[PDB]
Amino acid sequence: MIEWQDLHHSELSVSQLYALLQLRCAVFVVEQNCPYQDIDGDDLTGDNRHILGWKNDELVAYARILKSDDDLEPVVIGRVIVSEALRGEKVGQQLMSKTLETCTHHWPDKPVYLGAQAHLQNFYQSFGFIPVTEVYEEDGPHIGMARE
Amino acid sequence: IEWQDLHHSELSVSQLYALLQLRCAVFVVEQNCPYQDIDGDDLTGDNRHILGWKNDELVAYARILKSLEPVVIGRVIVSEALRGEKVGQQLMSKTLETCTHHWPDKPVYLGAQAHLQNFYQSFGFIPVTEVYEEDIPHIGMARE
Repeated sequence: MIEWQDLHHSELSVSQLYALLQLRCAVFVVEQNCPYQDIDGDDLTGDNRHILGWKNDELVAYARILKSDDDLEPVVIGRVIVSEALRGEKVGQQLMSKTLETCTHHWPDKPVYLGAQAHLQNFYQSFGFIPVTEVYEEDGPHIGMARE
Repeated sequence: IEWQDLHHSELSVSQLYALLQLRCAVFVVEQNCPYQDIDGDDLTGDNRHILGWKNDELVAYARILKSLEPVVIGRVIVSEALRGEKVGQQLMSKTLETCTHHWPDKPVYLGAQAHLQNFYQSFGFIPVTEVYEEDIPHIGMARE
């Protein structure tokens, strides 16, 4: 019984912001062994939204949506997370479809781009994405994908 | 150089993003360490954050943790643009003045390394620990 929140960045409280960067750090920095700049600015600007999956005051799912650069290019999905205690069990499919329902609602008549791993390709292709890119590397494999 | 001294309840959404952003930019990308900087110590108890501002850009940072056990200093940062000229010595000057004000006659502990030993030692800190590696030579000093 995960509650979902589709937050424009202006609605984020201090504890809501803390929870999603801490979970982003825990997954993309710590567990994925990648010292990088996870906190890049793109979170509190423009019409950008965040989607949070909560399981009893625990943030167990997250994705952010970039609408930029206030230019022609598509909707960007990124930072897609399920917390490791809860994986292999339909929640990732729930996060994605609700995040596309957000892309669909807010900006219909705009496709959705998404940067991904190579090994995650068949899971995003089950949501309507197709590779728009050659396989390349950020840690030892990425493909660029887009929907509609 | 505007300085702020905020109990964690006074952090706005923008002040919270900025100090984590600089902390990630110093302790994880620059020092090449993939650790959990956002560690759950920032928004609890009487813990406070000391900020130094210059043109809508956080350039000096330190953190103060509470709880029967001593007051702790950590996360000490001078952004690279401003390093090497007096910004660090005076950050911990607010930061020890801040301890001395809320917790008067209460001993400051500072987790540090070693290379900068003489730096922190210039403010009253004393080795309490033996050197060990962490995430990287370390030592735990203390003041008063």
